[PDB]
Amino acid sequence: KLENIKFVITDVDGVLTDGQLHYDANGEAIKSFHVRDGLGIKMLMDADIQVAVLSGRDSPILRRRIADLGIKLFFLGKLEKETACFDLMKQAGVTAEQTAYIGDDSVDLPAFAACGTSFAVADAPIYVKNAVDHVLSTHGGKGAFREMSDMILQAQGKSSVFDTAQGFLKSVKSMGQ
Amino acid sequence: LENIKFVITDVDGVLTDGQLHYDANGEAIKSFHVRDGLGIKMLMDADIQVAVLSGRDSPILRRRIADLGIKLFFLGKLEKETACFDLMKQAGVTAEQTAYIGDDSVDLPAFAACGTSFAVADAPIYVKNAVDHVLSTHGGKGAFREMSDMILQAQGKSSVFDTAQGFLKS
Amino acid sequence: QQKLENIKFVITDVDGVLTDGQLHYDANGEAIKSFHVRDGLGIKMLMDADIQVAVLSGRDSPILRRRIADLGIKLFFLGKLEKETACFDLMKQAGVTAEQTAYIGDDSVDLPAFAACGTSFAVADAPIYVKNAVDHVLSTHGGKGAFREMSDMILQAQGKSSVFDTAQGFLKSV
Amino acid sequence: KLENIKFVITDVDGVLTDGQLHYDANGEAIKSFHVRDGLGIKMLMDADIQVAVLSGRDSPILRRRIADLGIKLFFLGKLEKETACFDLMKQAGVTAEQTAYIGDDSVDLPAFAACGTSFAVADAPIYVKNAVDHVLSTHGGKGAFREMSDMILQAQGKSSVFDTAQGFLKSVKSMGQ
Ligand SMILES: [Co+2]
Ligand SMILES: [Co+2]
Ligand SMILES: [Co+2]
Ligand SMILES: [Co+2]
Ligand SMILES: [Hg+2]
Ligand SMILES: [Hg+2]
Ligand SMILES: [Hg+2]
Ligand SMILES: [Hg+2]
Repeated sequence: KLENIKFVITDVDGVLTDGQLHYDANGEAIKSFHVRDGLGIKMLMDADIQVAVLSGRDSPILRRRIADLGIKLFFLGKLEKETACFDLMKQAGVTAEQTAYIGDDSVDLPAFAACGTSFAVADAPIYVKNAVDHVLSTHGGKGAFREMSDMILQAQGKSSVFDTAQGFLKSVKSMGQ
Repeated sequence: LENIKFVITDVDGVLTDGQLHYDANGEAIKSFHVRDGLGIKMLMDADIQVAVLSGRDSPILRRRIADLGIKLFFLGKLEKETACFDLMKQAGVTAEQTAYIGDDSVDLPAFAACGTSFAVADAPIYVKNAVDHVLSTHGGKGAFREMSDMILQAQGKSSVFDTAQGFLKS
Repeated sequence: QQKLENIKFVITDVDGVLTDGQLHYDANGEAIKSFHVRDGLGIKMLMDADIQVAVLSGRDSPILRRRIADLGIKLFFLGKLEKETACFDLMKQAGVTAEQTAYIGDDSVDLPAFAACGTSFAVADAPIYVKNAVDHVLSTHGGKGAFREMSDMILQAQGKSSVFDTAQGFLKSV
Repeated sequence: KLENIKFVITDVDGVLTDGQLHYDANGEAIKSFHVRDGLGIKMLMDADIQVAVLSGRDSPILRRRIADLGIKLFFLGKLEKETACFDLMKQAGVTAEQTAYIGDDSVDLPAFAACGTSFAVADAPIYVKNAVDHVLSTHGGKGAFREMSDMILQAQGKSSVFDTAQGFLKSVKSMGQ
């Protein structure tokens, strides 16, 4: 099934971050994203795999990161993830069987069921790890998304875009974040 | 645990990893954990009241409390045992119905004041020896959540976090 | 151990000891410094046990000064890279001998401070050549309560562990 | 080989940092470096080994760090690192055989190839680790640069600047960051 993925939907907190919410007096003040995940996001888009974001918490900081990544499909501040999954797939033009999801907590359980393939980050709780198809070995916010994107691209015969200097230079124009 | 109706949590080293992020004006950022926030909401949904106890008051901590809908708290005081009793009275519960989670010496009187106590995984030996249950998770990395899952499970409500259908109700 | 019981002054490095060594920059320099709450309590415990505490940092910033004010630290030498003389100047301000002073560090800059002090501690993530030069290597990483591990050790050595290890023991100094 | 190093080029994110990009609503807001790396950088320069920074991103935060460190050689904003390497070498007046590089991701693969010696931080992926000469034991942003500088200096018989009080003091006038 990894070979047929055309869409990846990722949760944000605890997946693209280590779960920390850095607050100031006004709310989230800083969100910390991982550079290697950003590169994995860019590699998937470059392999014509779309990437969408689902997050129960909306912030202009998350929105900036999304814009920096060139992500156009996403639902922020929405608690019902199963429905958003189906709405995003329709917007992406793909089926659930062509989509993979990566999450870290209970809110993601319906998202795992709606998607054809699911991943849990390494520090997700056991009831989330037990629900997915693959448990990653990397903690959320430490490159788990990248671990998954490398996995998918490898399954699609595209490991050369990240595992040799040459494949890399041939996509570099689209690798920015 | 089945009879816990109120949970009081220290903030620094429990809801955070103990780091105090300063600028020239004092704390500038406080880092919480997303999975603990969900655990807090699960408890409240399960009619278990939640309070925060902290000897550091800051508008940052108050913004986090507001975002989580936490209704009870005592910010600014170093004498936690008294704060425990005053909070129990506000909550309408007895000590045997209240659990506390802490990480340091200042929490010792609070564990003793409460019926049940939890220590985070990186609490010092003397704090760990004083509690009923030592958590396996480090402060600021989901130790409150580890605690709340255990209380809800004990009360027969693990379905609110352990299955998709289970979760889909609330 | 013998020395620990006679400590009356503790001098601490800041980066890599009271912090995990990260320098959080914005375009103007350090923008945030991250300390540990359990260290703050170990510091107050030492002061309450009549053990003076000073900071010795080769970097000076309004952020670090704010942290020192909150902690109630009165003695500090900030902005001097050569720590050997600053250790001595600090002991003079404190009114203590090198033999009555302990230092906690993490890096080569601290080597002269360990030699100047009577007792020395290294954080768990200090490099081998720093761990090999101190009297006691801590098991806690810097920025994660390494100062507290040391203060609990000093207070324990002086028969004052009660101020941190029991509820009753504690309530007296709050 | 370590004995002949005269120039060290270092990637930034994931090497001098732990890889996190700390965002606010306007992009990166904080960059987090490590104090012992900064001392390693000064030790190198003091021991006649120049240091250069290479990053696919440019920011006034990174420039401030570079300025504080006394680093004069850098190439920022360039995503194609192999030619950046030769350009920095030419600025340094040193050859590739006398240059060492430290990186953490796919983008650095061409950089390892262009330098004479290469190092990967401990949390780099397998494909980056397999490509370098030496895999360090320290994670990026936690002193991996310092692990490398210490190794190079020790190889050159200059370990006394970091392993002795007397050696350090002889060079202190140059150890500020
Ligand atoms: Co999440
Ligand atoms: Co605490
Ligand atoms: Co230091
Ligand atoms: Co990098
Ligand atoms: Hg989905
Ligand atoms: Hg209590
Ligand atoms: Hg000293
Ligand atoms: Hg190079």
